[PDB]
Amino acid sequence: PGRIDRKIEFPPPNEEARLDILKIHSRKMNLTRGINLRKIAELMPGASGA
Amino acid sequence: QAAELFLDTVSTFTSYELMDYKTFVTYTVYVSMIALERPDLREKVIKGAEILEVLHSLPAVRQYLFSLYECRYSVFFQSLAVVEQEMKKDWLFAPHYRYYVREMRIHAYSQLLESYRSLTLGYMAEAFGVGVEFIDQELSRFIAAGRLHCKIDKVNEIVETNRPDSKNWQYQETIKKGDLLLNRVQKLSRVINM
Repeated sequence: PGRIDRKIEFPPPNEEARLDILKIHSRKMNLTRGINLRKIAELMPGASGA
Repeated sequence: QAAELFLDTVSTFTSYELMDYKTFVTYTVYVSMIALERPDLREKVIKGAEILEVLHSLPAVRQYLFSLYECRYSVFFQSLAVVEQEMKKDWLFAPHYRYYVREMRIHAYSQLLESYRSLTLGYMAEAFGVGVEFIDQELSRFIAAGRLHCKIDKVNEIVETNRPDSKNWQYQETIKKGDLLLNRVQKLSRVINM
Protein backbone atom coordinates (compact mmCIF):
# COMPACT_ATOMS: atom_id res chain seq x y z
CA PRO A 1 0.00 0.00 0.00
CA GLY A 2 2.83 2.38 -0.84
CA ARG A 3 4.19 1.18 2.49
CA ILE A 4 7.01 0.53 2.59
CA ASP A 5 9.72 0.25 -0.06
CA ARG A 6 12.11 2.27 -2.27
CA LYS A 7 11.01 3.16 -5.80
CA ILE A 8 13.66 2.86 -8.53
CA GLU A 9 12.80 2.69 -12.21
CA PHE A 10 14.61 0.37 -14.59
CA PRO A 11 15.19 2.39 -17.78
CA PRO A 12 15.09 1.08 -21.34
CA PRO A 13 18.32 1.29 -23.33
CA ASN A 14 19.09 4.77 -24.65
CA GLU A 15 21.37 5.97 -27.44
CA GLU A 16 23.95 7.63 -25.19
CA ALA A 17 23.51 4.66 -22.86
CA ARG A 18 24.27 2.40 -25.85
CA LEU A 19 27.59 4.07 -26.75
CA ASP A 20 29.62 3.52 -23.57
CA ILE A 21 28.15 0.07 -22.91
CA LEU A 22 29.00 -0.90 -26.51
CA LYS A 23 32.65 -0.07 -25.84
CA ILE A 24 32.46 -2.01 -22.55
CA HIS A 25 31.39 -5.27 -24.16
CA SER A 26 33.78 -4.54 -27.05
CA ARG A 27 36.76 -4.54 -24.65
CA LYS A 28 37.35 -8.30 -25.00
CA MET A 29 37.39 -8.77 -28.80
CA ASN A 30 40.26 -7.77 -31.08
CA LEU A 31 39.27 -5.08 -33.59
CA THR A 32 40.69 -2.05 -35.36
CA ARG A 33 39.74 1.56 -34.58
CA GLY A 34 38.04 2.46 -37.88
CA ILE A 35 34.70 1.59 -36.26
CA ASN A 36 32.23 4.45 -35.75
CA LEU A 37 30.40 3.89 -32.47
CA ARG A 38 28.09 6.85 -33.20
CA LYS A 39 26.32 5.54 -36.29
CA ILE A 40 26.16 1.92 -35.16
CA ALA A 41 24.13 2.64 -32.02
CA GLU A 42 21.40 4.68 -33.72
CA LEU A 43 20.63 1.73 -36.00
CA MET A 44 19.44 -0.26 -32.95
CA PRO A 45 16.44 1.46 -31.36
CA GLY A 46 14.69 -0.30 -28.52
CA ALA A 47 15.70 -3.98 -28.48
CA SER A 48 17.21 -4.70 -25.03
CA GLY A 49 20.36 -4.59 -22.95
CA ALA A 50 21.21 -8.24 -23.58
CA GLN B 1 60.84 -9.03 -30.43
CA ALA B 2 60.23 -5.40 -31.40
CA ALA B 3 58.90 -6.23 -34.86
CA GLU B 4 57.03 -9.23 -33.44
CA LEU B 5 55.21 -7.07 -30.91
CA PHE B 6 54.68 -4.46 -33.65
CA LEU B 7 52.52 -6.92 -35.61
CA ASP B 8 49.31 -5.18 -34.47
CA THR B 9 50.27 -2.23 -36.75
CA VAL B 10 47.23 -0.02 -37.49
CA SER B 11 44.97 -1.84 -35.01
CA THR B 12 46.13 0.62 -32.31
CA PHE B 13 45.85 3.60 -34.71
CA THR B 14 46.34 7.00 -33.03
CA SER B 15 46.74 7.06 -29.25
CA TYR B 16 47.92 9.64 -26.73
CA GLU B 17 50.21 7.18 -24.95
CA LEU B 18 51.16 5.88 -28.41
CA MET B 19 52.02 9.49 -29.36
CA ASP B 20 52.04 10.21 -33.10
CA TYR B 21 50.74 7.43 -35.33
CA LYS B 22 52.54 8.72 -38.44
CA THR B 23 55.79 8.38 -36.51
CA PHE B 24 54.63 4.96 -35.28
CA VAL B 25 54.57 3.97 -38.96
CA THR B 26 58.24 4.91 -39.24
CA TYR B 27 59.30 3.26 -35.98
CA THR B 28 57.56 0.01 -36.89
CA VAL B 29 59.06 0.06 -40.38
CA TYR B 30 62.61 0.73 -39.17
CA VAL B 31 62.68 -2.56 -37.25
CA SER B 32 61.22 -4.65 -40.05
CA MET B 33 64.28 -4.12 -42.24
CA ILE B 34 66.58 -6.06 -39.87
CA ALA B 35 65.03 -9.05 -38.11
CA LEU B 36 62.52 -9.67 -40.92
CA GLU B 37 63.78 -11.81 -43.78
CA ARG B 38 63.20 -10.60 -47.34
CA PRO B 39 60.31 -13.01 -48.22
CA ASP B 40 58.73 -11.99 -44.91
CA LEU B 41 59.73 -8.33 -45.30
CA ARG B 42 57.66 -8.02 -48.45
CA GLU B 43 55.16 -10.42 -46.87
CA LYS B 44 54.40 -7.79 -44.24
CA VAL B 45 54.28 -4.68 -46.43
CA ILE B 46 52.79 -6.06 -49.67
CA LYS B 47 50.33 -8.57 -48.21
CA GLY B 48 49.38 -6.39 -45.23
CA ALA B 49 46.66 -4.00 -46.37
CA GLU B 50 46.55 -1.73 -43.31
CA ILE B 51 50.28 -0.99 -43.57
CA LEU B 52 50.24 -0.39 -47.33
CA GLU B 53 48.55 3.04 -47.25
CA VAL B 54 50.65 4.65 -44.49
CA LEU B 55 53.83 3.91 -46.43
CA HIS B 56 52.22 5.43 -49.53
CA SER B 57 51.68 8.62 -47.52
CA LEU B 58 55.42 9.26 -46.96
CA PRO B 59 57.44 8.94 -50.20
CA ALA B 60 60.78 9.16 -48.37
CA VAL B 61 60.20 6.13 -46.13
CA ARG B 62 58.64 4.15 -49.00
CA GLN B 63 61.76 4.84 -51.06
CA TYR B 64 63.89 2.80 -48.66
CA LEU B 65 61.63 -0.26 -48.71
CA PHE B 66 61.11 -0.49 -52.46
CA SER B 67 64.76 0.34 -53.12
CA LEU B 68 65.78 -2.41 -50.68
CA TYR B 69 63.69 -4.92 -52.62
CA GLU B 70 64.98 -3.38 -55.87
CA CYS B 71 68.58 -4.19 -54.75
CA ARG B 72 69.91 -0.89 -56.15
CA TYR B 73 73.12 -0.10 -54.26
CA SER B 74 73.41 3.52 -55.44
CA VAL B 75 70.44 4.71 -53.39
CA PHE B 76 71.30 2.89 -50.16
CA PHE B 77 73.89 5.48 -49.17
CA GLN B 78 71.47 8.35 -49.91
CA SER B 79 68.46 6.65 -48.27
CA LEU B 80 70.32 5.46 -45.20
CA ALA B 81 71.73 9.02 -45.06
CA VAL B 82 68.27 10.43 -44.30
CA VAL B 83 67.54 7.44 -42.05
CA GLU B 84 70.72 8.27 -40.11
CA GLN B 85 69.91 11.95 -39.71
CA GLU B 86 66.51 11.00 -38.30
CA MET B 87 68.21 8.35 -36.17
CA LYS B 88 70.35 10.98 -34.42
CA LYS B 89 67.66 13.51 -33.49
CA ASP B 90 65.16 10.90 -32.29
CA TRP B 91 65.75 9.58 -28.79
CA LEU B 92 66.62 6.05 -27.55
CA PHE B 93 68.52 5.53 -30.83
CA ALA B 94 71.72 7.25 -29.68
CA PRO B 95 73.20 4.07 -28.10
CA HIS B 96 71.87 1.74 -30.77
CA TYR B 97 72.22 3.69 -34.01
CA ARG B 98 75.86 2.81 -34.70
CA TYR B 99 75.04 -0.89 -34.76
CA TYR B 100 72.20 -0.25 -37.23
CA VAL B 101 74.57 1.46 -39.69
CA ARG B 102 76.53 -1.77 -40.24
CA GLU B 103 73.43 -3.94 -39.84
CA MET B 104 71.95 -2.63 -43.07
CA ARG B 105 75.37 -2.96 -44.71
CA ILE B 106 75.62 -6.69 -44.05
CA HIS B 107 71.94 -7.09 -44.92
CA ALA B 108 72.60 -5.64 -48.39
CA TYR B 109 75.88 -7.57 -48.69
CA SER B 110 74.00 -10.81 -48.02
CA GLN B 111 71.71 -10.61 -51.05
CA LEU B 112 74.67 -9.15 -52.94
CA LEU B 113 77.21 -11.94 -52.43
CA GLU B 114 74.61 -14.75 -52.59
CA SER B 115 73.97 -14.28 -56.33
CA TYR B 116 77.42 -14.98 -57.86
CA ARG B 117 80.11 -17.40 -56.68
CA SER B 118 82.91 -15.19 -58.06
CA LEU B 119 82.77 -11.40 -57.92
CA THR B 120 85.16 -8.49 -58.39
CA LEU B 121 85.26 -5.31 -56.33
CA GLY B 122 85.68 -3.21 -59.48
CA TYR B 123 82.13 -4.32 -60.30
CA MET B 124 81.11 -3.11 -56.83
CA ALA B 125 82.44 0.34 -57.70
CA GLU B 126 79.62 0.62 -60.26
CA ALA B 127 76.89 -0.01 -57.67
CA PHE B 128 78.61 1.94 -54.87
CA GLY B 129 80.02 4.87 -56.85
CA VAL B 130 82.83 4.54 -56.34
CA GLY B 131 84.32 2.23 -53.71
CA VAL B 132 87.85 0.97 -54.24
CA GLU B 133 89.71 0.73 -50.93
CA PHE B 134 86.60 1.92 -49.07
CA ILE B 135 84.84 -1.43 -49.40
CA ASP B 136 88.25 -3.11 -49.10
CA GLN B 137 88.76 -2.21 -45.45
CA GLU B 138 84.96 -2.25 -44.98
CA LEU B 139 84.43 -5.86 -46.03
CA SER B 140 87.66 -6.85 -44.28
CA ARG B 141 86.21 -5.67 -40.97
CA PHE B 142 82.92 -7.43 -41.73
CA ILE B 143 84.86 -10.67 -42.26
CA ALA B 144 86.99 -10.27 -39.13
CA ALA B 145 83.71 -10.05 -37.18
CA GLY B 146 82.51 -13.44 -38.41
CA ARG B 147 79.75 -11.60 -40.28
CA LEU B 148 79.08 -13.19 -43.69
CA HIS B 149 82.29 -15.12 -44.34
CA CYS B 150 83.60 -14.64 -47.86
CA LYS B 151 87.10 -15.17 -49.21
CA ILE B 152 88.52 -12.14 -51.02
CA ASP B 153 91.73 -12.26 -53.05
CA LYS B 154 93.80 -9.15 -52.40
CA VAL B 155 95.61 -7.37 -55.29
CA ASN B 156 93.99 -9.91 -57.63
CA GLU B 157 90.59 -8.17 -57.29
CA ILE B 158 88.61 -11.40 -56.81
CA VAL B 159 85.95 -12.30 -54.24
CA GLU B 160 84.86 -15.89 -53.58
CA THR B 161 81.70 -17.42 -52.17
CA ASN B 162 80.98 -20.06 -50.57
CA ARG B 163 80.41 -19.63 -47.58
CA PRO B 164 78.71 -22.90 -46.55
CA ASP B 165 78.28 -21.48 -43.05
CA SER B 166 75.74 -24.15 -42.04
CA LYS B 167 78.69 -26.21 -40.71
CA ASN B 168 80.68 -24.03 -38.31
CA TRP B 169 78.09 -21.39 -37.43
CA GLN B 170 75.50 -24.08 -36.69
CA TYR B 171 77.79 -25.35 -33.92
CA GLN B 172 79.40 -22.01 -32.99
CA GLU B 173 76.37 -20.40 -31.33
CA THR B 174 76.47 -23.26 -28.80
CA ILE B 175 80.00 -22.43 -27.64
CA LYS B 176 79.47 -18.65 -27.76
CA LYS B 177 76.47 -18.68 -25.44
CA GLY B 178 77.59 -21.70 -23.42
CA ASP B 179 80.79 -20.04 -22.24
CA LEU B 180 79.01 -16.91 -20.99
CA LEU B 181 76.22 -18.87 -19.29
CA LEU B 182 78.51 -21.24 -17.42
CA ASN B 183 80.86 -18.40 -16.46
CA ARG B 184 77.83 -16.75 -14.85
CA VAL B 185 76.95 -19.83 -12.82
CA GLN B 186 80.61 -20.09 -11.72
CA LYS B 187 80.31 -16.77 -9.87
CA LEU B 188 76.94 -17.70 -8.39
CA SER B 189 78.42 -21.05 -7.31
CA ARG B 190 81.35 -19.48 -5.47
CA VAL B 191 79.06 -16.91 -3.80
CA ILE B 192 77.52 -19.62 -1.61
CA ASN B 193 78.95 -19.72 0.81
CA MET B 194 81.28 -16.76 1.49
